[PDB]
Amino acid sequence: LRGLYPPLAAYDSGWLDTGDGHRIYWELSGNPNGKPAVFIHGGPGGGISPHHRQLFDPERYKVLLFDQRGCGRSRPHASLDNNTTWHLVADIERLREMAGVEQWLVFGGSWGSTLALAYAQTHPERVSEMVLRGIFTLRKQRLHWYYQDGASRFFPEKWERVLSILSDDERKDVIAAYRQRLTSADPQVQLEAAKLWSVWEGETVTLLPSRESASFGEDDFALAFARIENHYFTHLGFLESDDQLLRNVPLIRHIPAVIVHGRYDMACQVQNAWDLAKAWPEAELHIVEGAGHSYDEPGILHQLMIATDRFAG
Ligand SMILES: CC(C)(C)c1nnc(C(=O)[C@@H]2CCCN2)o1
Repeated sequence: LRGLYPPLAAYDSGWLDTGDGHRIYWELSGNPNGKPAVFIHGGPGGGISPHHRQLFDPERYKVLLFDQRGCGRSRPHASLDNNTTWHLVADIERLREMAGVEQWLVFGGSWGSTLALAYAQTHPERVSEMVLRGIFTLRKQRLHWYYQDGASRFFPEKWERVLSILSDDERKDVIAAYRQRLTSADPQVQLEAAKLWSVWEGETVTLLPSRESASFGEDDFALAFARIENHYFTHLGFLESDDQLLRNVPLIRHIPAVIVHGRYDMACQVQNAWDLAKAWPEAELHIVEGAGHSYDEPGILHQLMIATDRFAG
């Protein structure tokens, strides 16, 4: 099984002012003359990791990685002002012009696959190839599955913790209930709910229990993670219709793509990947047996490495 390339530092980085109150952190890794690619992290509000650099051949790729508005090293931290899907799409174009890229490979998993699709369908001309993982298209059925009733049935003991702070009425609409707390004037109220929300996800993204999950409970990370995620879900991803990302697939069918999805992905059902593949025959679908959601699930990582390697010749 293929693994990550060796660790390496970015060769350049900085903050880009968007003009509307945001300074987004970005970095360039790999070969300044290599094949251009952009990495889109998940969440939303998840942030990039130095390990995301090791997903592309150091000798053949010129990788641009960045923290989306309000998370990671992008300022202001945990900000929900001017933080929507369409602003992020604009941010990607801004970063592309900065790095002087005319066209690049879009690598995105989870919410990153959601933004990757939104971006690609808005600027088809700027996308050379796509590598998608753990497909998430933001349909009501998807949000209901992970945050109302669905995954809850596979992790009943964990789901009870999420509901522990809600009254009987609030439990009717968990997303809405958490929205109130996450937007409370009381920082303590925000943090208590941010932690519960983030740990739920942290403990359900891998087939087997991981020690990595504990980091989802870290105060600063959790605060921005939960606030931003809940904000996007409260607004239905700022899409004009439930299946926007699926009905606009015709706009990108000519683009070479690889879809990798874990069979037992509990955050995003494999049905999403199947639905996408059905509308996108050209794409190559890889359903990884025995794997969960996370990009570093052995079998999922293996397919990701092979995909980027092949697209780089
Ligand atoms: C693996 C990665 C860090 C990209 C990740 N983990 N979870 C996500 C998400 O985008 C999930 C999907 C529903 C809500 N948050 O993305």
